[PDB]
Amino acid sequence: MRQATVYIDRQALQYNLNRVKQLAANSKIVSMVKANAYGHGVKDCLAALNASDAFGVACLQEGLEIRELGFEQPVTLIEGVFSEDEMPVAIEQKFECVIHHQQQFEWLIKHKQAYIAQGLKVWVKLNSGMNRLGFKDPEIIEVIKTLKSEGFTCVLAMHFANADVDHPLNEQQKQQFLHIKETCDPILASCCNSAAIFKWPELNFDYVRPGIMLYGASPFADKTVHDLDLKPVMTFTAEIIALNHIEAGEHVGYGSTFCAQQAMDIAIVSIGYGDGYPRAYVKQNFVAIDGKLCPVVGRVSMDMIAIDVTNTQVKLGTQVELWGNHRLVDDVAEANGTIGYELLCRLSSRPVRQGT
Amino acid sequence: MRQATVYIDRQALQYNLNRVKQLAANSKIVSMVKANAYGHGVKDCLAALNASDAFGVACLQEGLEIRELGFEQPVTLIEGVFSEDEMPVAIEQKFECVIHHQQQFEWLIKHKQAYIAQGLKVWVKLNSGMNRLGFKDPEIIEVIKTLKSEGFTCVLAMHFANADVDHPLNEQQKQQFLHIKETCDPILASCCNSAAIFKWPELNFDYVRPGIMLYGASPFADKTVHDLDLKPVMTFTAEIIALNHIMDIAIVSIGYGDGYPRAYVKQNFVAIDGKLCPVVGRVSMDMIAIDVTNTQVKLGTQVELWGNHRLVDDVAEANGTIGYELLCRLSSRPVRQ
Repeated sequence: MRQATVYIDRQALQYNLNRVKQLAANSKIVSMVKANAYGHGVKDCLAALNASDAFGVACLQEGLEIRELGFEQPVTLIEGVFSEDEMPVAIEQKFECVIHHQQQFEWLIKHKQAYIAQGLKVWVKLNSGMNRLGFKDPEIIEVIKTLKSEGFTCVLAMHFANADVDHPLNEQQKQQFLHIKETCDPILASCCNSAAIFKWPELNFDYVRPGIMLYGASPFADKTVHDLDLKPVMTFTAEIIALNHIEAGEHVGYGSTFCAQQAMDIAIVSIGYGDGYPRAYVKQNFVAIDGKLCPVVGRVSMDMIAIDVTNTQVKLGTQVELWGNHRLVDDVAEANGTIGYELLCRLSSRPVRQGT
Repeated sequence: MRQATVYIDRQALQYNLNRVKQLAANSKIVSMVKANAYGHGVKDCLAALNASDAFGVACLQEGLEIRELGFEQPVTLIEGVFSEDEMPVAIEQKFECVIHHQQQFEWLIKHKQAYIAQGLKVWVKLNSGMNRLGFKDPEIIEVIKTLKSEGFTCVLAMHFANADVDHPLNEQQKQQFLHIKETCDPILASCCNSAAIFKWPELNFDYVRPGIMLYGASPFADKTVHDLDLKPVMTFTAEIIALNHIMDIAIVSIGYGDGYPRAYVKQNFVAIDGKLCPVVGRVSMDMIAIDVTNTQVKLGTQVELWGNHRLVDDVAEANGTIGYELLCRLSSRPVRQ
């Protein structure tokens, strides 16, 4: 059979979760497992992340998947509910809801007795500048005041727009968050994503929300996972399916975008964009084979790529790493003009998934 | 429930398959349905493409899926088999194999009695300068003349590297192909992909192999599906989940976690009720933002990410790639209607 495989290392997941604990020692952890655990597979990741205090998801359906798999941890719906009829289900399954706008506020008050009797906190989202989701200052203060007076236990929640770099909007957001915290204390609070866990332990408060770092990929353009002491969780592999010796001046692939400047050995590998390996590169990309790095040559097709193996001993069937511990997913991303998060999330169903 | 939806228009599939019949009037059609029908879902495309003479796939698993869905059309494994132990299954399921290198030729000869007795053609792939898979000239002639001698029925097969453009390697590939066919005649022949179907009817021969055109996306960077008279098959949608007055901004329930592409080289757009609206700021994992200043919307309004009104090739061009890739790299999260 064609070999295209996605391996998920459970020990690395445990290790990176433990890194969160080391960096945010006095906070509960909301492990962000949305988008099928950032493409790593919930079935394969939840057990490894079972020491989490909570799991964070993008929608009710992701939360129902967690429950169906047998997991009883608190789950936070990080965008809240999209329709009122989700409220009874959320309450029954013990899913705490983010609220970010008036509509959800009205639905929550409507279901307040059952929601409160289930012991569920409400996460009240601040828009401090991103202008995506949330209540603005000062409206958020009245919302919180009202929820408290209605009998709710609240969590003040914000997300940083640019925690991954040095940016002036980070200070505007920190100060907006502390103003609201001060104004609404006593209150639980949560604002650290992976980047903020590394940079701002003073903002840990009661709950941190790591995502990308759990998966052993970097929240920072200028730091490797080795710099951060994280372990890559996913290895994405395929195999050599053809070998070809070509002469100077011969082209390779669709588009004939690559011309051989000397004679060379080419291997064809059984992966392409139909597996979720990215097509369009803005700098040279490499794969990892036999302890070496080999350049990807010419265009990536739906089902196949070509690599220059002139300098590397290979055979038919030789295993080729597209990313993992030897070719880092964030280096592949950078060559593709994007970020690791996206590569991890846009794999197709064609590769076989294997837990390790 | 969060709304993110993939719709597949069966009538559009049928229309486009008919465009193939119009442009390649006398050939059998191998509909290319690799990669889960270029992302469209084999369950929802094989029926619509049932009039296809054959289906083409990337691997044995994809062909097994076709049979599991109840389809008995001939299937061509377009890269052949990857391990020898695939051969008894290919034979049993009546999958024709490409052979492109010596290893596969050896495994085929080893299973000749059963393969021939099953009535299965062998598609012998020529490498004429694309430099991906294939036997070279003159080595391919030997392979073919041996297979004929063993009683196999052959198809001479080739793929164009640059059929989408004007390019001299197209002529080199053509002339090599014709030379090999002449030497090995009479012989069944196949070389046209979507671009080739549009451009070179003289090279249709016995089997044409439409892929992208079936789905109503363009094989040509410089031509729209309207120019080509193809109907978009996939509509990809989500809904407005929040509205903010800053401009009026709508937040939409799609992101790169759904397969909506993140990184753009120029301004992208969505369509709402047929009207283009700009995407603003960055695409996150679960959400995008759109400028609705000129456009009357509500919470819950359905937003077209691509389909008939925002063309997938336009989105792809803004993302620095081609439609094929976008169709292929959707996540499991959106509901397939």
